[PDB]
Amino acid sequence: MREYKLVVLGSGGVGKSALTVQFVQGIFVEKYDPTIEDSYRKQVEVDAQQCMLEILDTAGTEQFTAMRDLYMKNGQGFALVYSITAQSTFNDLQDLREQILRVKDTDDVPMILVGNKCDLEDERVVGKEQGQNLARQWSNCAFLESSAKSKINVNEIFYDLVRQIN
Ligand SMILES: Nc1nc2c(ncn2[C@@H]2O[C@H](COP(=O)(O)OP(=O)(O)NP(=O)(O)O)[C@@H](O)[C@H]2O)c(=O)[nH]1
Ligand SMILES: [Mg+2]
Repeated sequence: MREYKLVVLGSGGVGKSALTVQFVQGIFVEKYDPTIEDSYRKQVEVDAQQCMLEILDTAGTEQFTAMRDLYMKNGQGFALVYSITAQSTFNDLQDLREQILRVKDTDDVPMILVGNKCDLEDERVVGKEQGQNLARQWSNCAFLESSAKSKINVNEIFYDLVRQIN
């Protein structure tokens, strides 16, 4: 079966681990905080094609490890995650995407922009239009708002990322 090596990146606390675990294992981590940059496997079918996904849950950017450039070079597709409740985490993604393109030495890189914590509408600071505008600036329309807690668009992040790799 075709295998897809995916990498989840973003600033600290945005829900990288929560999204990965919700997708792969169907459970919400609550306050449990993985401290390993681990990989998580799940088989799916996207557009009538079977896919084995292996998803790497990276450390928050503030706390990035010596392995990060390896991940950026070798990953086949990237989910760049922010929280809709923290503008800093959103703006941080511009530099982060630039780093990936620098490492890859091309702009042709499968990527999805993910505004997580969409269940926290009362605490929103990043507008949905802001996310759409960033995706447009990147010339890549793949953009979702998600909630690892409520299971909104969680599977779709990974399906849509697969669609770009295909
Ligand atoms: N309300 C809400 N909370 C969330 C969501 N995702 C994660 N969280 C919460 O935000 C906190 C951090 O989540 P976590 O998945 O560990 O984030 P992370 O990006 O992996 N952090 P780190 O960069 O340190 O590894 C946790 O308290 C978690 O329960 C979400 O979609 N909605
Ligand atoms: Mg984490």
